Amino acid sequence: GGLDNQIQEIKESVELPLTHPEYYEEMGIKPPKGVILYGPPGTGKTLLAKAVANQTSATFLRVVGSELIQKYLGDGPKLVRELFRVAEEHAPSIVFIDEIDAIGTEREIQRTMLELLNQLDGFDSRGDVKVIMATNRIETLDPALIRPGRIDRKIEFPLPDEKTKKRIFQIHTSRTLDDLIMAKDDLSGADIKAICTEAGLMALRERRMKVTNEDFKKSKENVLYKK
Amino acid sequence: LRLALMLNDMELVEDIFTSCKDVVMLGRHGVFLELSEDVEEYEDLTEIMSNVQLNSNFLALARELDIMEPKVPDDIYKTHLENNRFGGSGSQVDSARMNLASSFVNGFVNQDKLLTDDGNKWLYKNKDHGMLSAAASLGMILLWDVDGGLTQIDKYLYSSEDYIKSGALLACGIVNSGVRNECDPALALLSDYVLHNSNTMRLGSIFGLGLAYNREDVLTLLLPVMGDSKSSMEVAGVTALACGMIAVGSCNGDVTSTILQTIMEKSETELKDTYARWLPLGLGLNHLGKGEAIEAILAALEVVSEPFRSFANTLVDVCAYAGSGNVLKVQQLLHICSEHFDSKEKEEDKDKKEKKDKDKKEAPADMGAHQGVAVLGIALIAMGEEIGAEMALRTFGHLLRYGEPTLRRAVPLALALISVSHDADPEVSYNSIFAARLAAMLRQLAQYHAKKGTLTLCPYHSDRQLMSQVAVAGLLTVLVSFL
Amino acid sequence: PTVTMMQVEEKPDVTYSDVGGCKEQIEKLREVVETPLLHPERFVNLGIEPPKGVLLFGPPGTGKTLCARAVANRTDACFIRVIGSELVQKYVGEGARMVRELFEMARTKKACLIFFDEIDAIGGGDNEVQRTMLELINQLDGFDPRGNIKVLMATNRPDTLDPALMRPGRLDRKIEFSLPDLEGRTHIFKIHARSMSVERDIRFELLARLCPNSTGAEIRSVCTEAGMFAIRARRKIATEKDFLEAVNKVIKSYAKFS
Repeated sequence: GGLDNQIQEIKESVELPLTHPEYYEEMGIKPPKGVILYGPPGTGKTLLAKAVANQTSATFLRVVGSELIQKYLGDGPKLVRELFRVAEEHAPSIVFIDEIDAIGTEREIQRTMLELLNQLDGFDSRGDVKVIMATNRIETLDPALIRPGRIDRKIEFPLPDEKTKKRIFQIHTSRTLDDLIMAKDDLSGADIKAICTEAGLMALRERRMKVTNEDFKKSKENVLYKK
Repeated sequence: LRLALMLNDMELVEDIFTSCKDVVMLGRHGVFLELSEDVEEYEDLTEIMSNVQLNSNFLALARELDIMEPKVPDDIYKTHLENNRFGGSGSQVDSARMNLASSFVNGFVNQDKLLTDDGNKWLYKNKDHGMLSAAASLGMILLWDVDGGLTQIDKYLYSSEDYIKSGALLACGIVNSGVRNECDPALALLSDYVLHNSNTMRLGSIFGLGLAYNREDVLTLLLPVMGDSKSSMEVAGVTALACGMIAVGSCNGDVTSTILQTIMEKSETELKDTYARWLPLGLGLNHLGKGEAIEAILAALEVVSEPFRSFANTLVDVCAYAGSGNVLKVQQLLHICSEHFDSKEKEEDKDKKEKKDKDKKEAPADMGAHQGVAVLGIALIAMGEEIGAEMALRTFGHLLRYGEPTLRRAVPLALALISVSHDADPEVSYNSIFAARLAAMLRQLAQYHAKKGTLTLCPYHSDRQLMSQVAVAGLLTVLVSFL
Repeated sequence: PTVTMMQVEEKPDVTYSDVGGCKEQIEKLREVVETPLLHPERFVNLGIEPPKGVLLFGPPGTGKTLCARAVANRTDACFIRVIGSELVQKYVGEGARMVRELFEMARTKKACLIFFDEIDAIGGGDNEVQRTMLELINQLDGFDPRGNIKVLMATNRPDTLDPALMRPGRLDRKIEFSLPDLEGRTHIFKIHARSMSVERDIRFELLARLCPNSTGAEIRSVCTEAGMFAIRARRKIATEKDFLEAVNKVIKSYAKFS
């Protein structure tokens, strides 16, 4: 809600390959770099909702975090080369990487991430697949990732904490604002879609959609106490 | 009106015409009123209403003028198609077969008519089968403007070439279905009985007249046609398909001397088994419309012979099970599914797309997990032409990659029929697989046309026998199942 | 690993006719890479021995462009490169086997040229690095393989004190890499005409005389960052009026701190 310009700009951004073939093969752009995203809220659903436009008509691939690397001996970039060869044999796909927080949870991360940086640039392969990287804090990445990695476009997602919460909260009350624009510290599409989906199914349960402030603070207390 | 689609009665359409006429949109319910009605109730409807109708207005509607008078101007106005498909797909054609795929490009219409009138010699450079297909393409692009269709197809009438005028009569049969004014010039000369232009004019004229159509005079004129028994397969092909499409939706079928005559003359000479394959087409089409007919048991009594007429008998069993609560045919289906004969599995198991066509949740089965190529064909044909969910394309993922040209050629047709950004991506996959002649012509066919009604369920069982010579390809391009 | 078979430097690039303003240095480091192979008899007949190589350091600037010139202007067979990032890896001690296998392939290639990249990644206990560099100088001082062999040391920081004191034996010509000029960039653009589809409406002179302090890396960010900034919106035509903000922003916003 409200982030329509950024989602249509990232829509046109991620909708160049596999679509509009009359100019993609005649002009000759073919960028083998992809985009790199991030967000202070994160939670995977905002960035997954920004890069989710590729999932309409395509084959999706998801690799979240380097946890599968740190849970084993120093194998290093061999699994990255396995994803590179299976991505070469599976060119019509999208390489989506999310939650790059290896330091937010040391010298080896810099060298396997430097090898991932060099191999990610496509020094030995032309335009074959799109690579999308996503993290939470942009300050956690090393400065070596600036020139090779971020070459196409980066997004500046602002955290208002008093505008988007008022918009979405106004959408919920459309069917006492400082308590929820001040108490909450993170939002995404899965919250409005979650409590609105189960709110519609519950409205199918009791056949009325009346929402009282005490029942809404109880349903909020369920999610607050759940975490 | 759906109760009239299932009942097929004239009192329902009369009561709904006086009750729907007493309270007066109009052209729309005329469109799906003529689409919803079958061959019987629009002729009985047109005979009682052509008797009175009390205002002649539903007579004006229930013809081939008001189902198309809103479509053509709206299809030209509200839609805007680019020319890069006629120019490109009409430019990368060669080898005298990709040019046939371009004859399909010209044939399939549904705005622009540039590739239609792109100079001359396009029909002269092509072969005889391409002369029939390209001769009927101008009829397939002009299913309107009788006054214009006459002055456009008249140039190819009685020309110096036989296939030009025969395909021109076929064009005259395709352009219209309620004019019936071109019958006599072709119907008069049919009596030759050995070898004459009027045999191919019998192909295009009896086939086109079958598309235009318990009619008795055309069948008495078809009596010397069925009695001729020419070596040309398409004579009895378009004859059996013609009378069969005329006899669809009959009241509990019939056991008359028409199908009895074609069965006796079918068993007269057991040569050229293709006749024994396309005669059950008209037979089963005559069986269509029954509710309690014992004609399957009658054919099980008289027709039972060597596996040729046993294949005809199991085709009568195919058309005899349009659908009901008959799980005995499901356990019987699983029982007879393991027969040694490698064709009654293909057709009797091919009936899956017609029996359970409504409940598509049970249609996905373990047919793909078998090892016979014919069974994979049974699943590929079993896909159909529905909305094309993700499970269907999931089956096209494994069924698409195959080595036999019959299945590699058969997969893009159902791939582009079940889905009318998934249009060009599977075609790019075909470009990655291929880059023979048949797969190229069919993949270009899908390149152009990629973007219980008897009219849409009839004209593909003849497409089920495409694994033959190019003689069938002259009739395969004039199918009416295209909307 | 893959760097062994990928170590070959195929796909030639920037040639000599599009050099970045190098006038004297291009000869000072060209007369040792191109001319000795063209005329071997003059060096062996005229005097002591042919020269070995030069030294390149200082700011990055237009770095790797002259090595691209050596790869492009190669007469018969492109030479082999060596980077420093392949030495510092897990399971230390593989540097001896790596230098022995690249020496073995070098002798298999009739003692061709070797390019060393990023010596500061391993330079600056480093006993295995002393084994690699002392096996390099030791195995290369011998006249057995060849005398026309050429090395090229490229670095950004002069903190490699040990190579700086071991280099006067074999290496020489301790000079800066290359200074950038103002008129030579139009040739870097002329060879960037083989890059992605730049619209013909752009004039190279208008894009050339409107950007001061435009070192090889910064103009590499003009064409690279200009093209990719034209891919931000995934457009098809790349007119200079579209990315003029990318030009004056890539020279000014980057010229703020430097």
